[PDB]
Amino acid sequence: QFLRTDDEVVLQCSATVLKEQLKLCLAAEGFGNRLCFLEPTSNAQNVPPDLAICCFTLEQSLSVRALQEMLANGHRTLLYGHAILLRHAHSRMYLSCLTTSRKLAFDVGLQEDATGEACWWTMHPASKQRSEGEKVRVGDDLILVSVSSERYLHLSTLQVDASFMQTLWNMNPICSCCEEGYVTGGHV
Amino acid sequence: GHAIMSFYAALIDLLGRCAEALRIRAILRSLLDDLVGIISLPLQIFVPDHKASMVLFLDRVYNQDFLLHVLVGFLPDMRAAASLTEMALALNRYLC
Amino acid sequence: VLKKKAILHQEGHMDDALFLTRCQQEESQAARMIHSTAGLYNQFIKGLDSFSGKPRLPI
Amino acid sequence: DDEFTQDLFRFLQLLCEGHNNDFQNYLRTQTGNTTTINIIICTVDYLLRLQESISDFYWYYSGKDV
Repeated sequence: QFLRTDDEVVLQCSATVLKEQLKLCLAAEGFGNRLCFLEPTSNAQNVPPDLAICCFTLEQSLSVRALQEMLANGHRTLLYGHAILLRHAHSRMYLSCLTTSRKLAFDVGLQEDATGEACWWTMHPASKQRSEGEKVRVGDDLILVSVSSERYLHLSTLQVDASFMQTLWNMNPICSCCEEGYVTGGHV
Repeated sequence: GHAIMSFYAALIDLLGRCAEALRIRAILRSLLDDLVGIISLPLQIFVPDHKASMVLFLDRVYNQDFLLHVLVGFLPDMRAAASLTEMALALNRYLC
Repeated sequence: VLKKKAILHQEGHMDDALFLTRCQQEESQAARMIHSTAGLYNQFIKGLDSFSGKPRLPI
Repeated sequence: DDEFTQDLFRFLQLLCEGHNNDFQNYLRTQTGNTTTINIIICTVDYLLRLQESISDFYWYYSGKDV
């Protein structure tokens, strides 16, 4: 049920492309292009997902002003309204709000360093039933806001970018704290 | 009519009055991104306020060669001769 | 606006849950009463229309 | 201005003092009413937002020492 620090997850999101329906996942390639690109996975039985780059690890999670101290300097469950440090499964660049554009709001992409605001992302649930400081749960919808640009992570129509507009983002688990030994899927 | 431009002026002025809080400056640089508004408002010589907002914004939110590029207050200096008038009042607003 | 329109669909995101709440006795009586009431007066009106153009009815 | 929250939860405590099981259970649901409302889950919600405020207020002083 509960998402945690070092719980690998993909950032999937809904998109009714072609008169519904195209579920699709955020997935920066890492080494070669810092910019993220959307990775549709609805096909399942058809074309297989490029899930290997889809993944992200939650290396840290903090209160929004808990953030605002270490920057001026335990697998804890994610709480709603905490800022969280996303991190790529492959290149292991942390995800961030890149200071670039493609036509106001910034492009999203990986960054080499955990440092510097943009890498952090506050979690704002869309549902009112959830509340700030509640434990985040599997497959729950939630907005992701950049701490730096103060822009929502967004499904621009299609490519991801930070934007003033919001978009829902499923935190679908890939894995939790898998036992030592014992093969799991997604391993090379 | 020009009141929409007075709204954009009021807006860029209100954002011209905003400067932890270092990031918000990036939030405002995100909207210089100005520059052309001072030139278009000088070419439209109404005038004093719209540009005054752009200039207050350019001062607060924002290198000497770039300052050389912003030369145009000479236009307003030509406007000073126009007193010999509503446009005269404008020049005053420019001296500030 | 506030018209969050509903339609049937194959999926549906998690906050879709609809916890139930009982109507008051008086109120549901009132409502069913609205059904009977509209359902009598409307046909009363349609019956009034029949002779409005025809010089020569639930009552 | 906390004095009112003081009066109010002193209120809700004083409703339950003397170990009144029937009234505590009444708070939990009040069965006779058309709308059940759980005062306890509300109160815990308040205690929750209140720690949240307390914790943030700690991060206001966590660096400041004095």
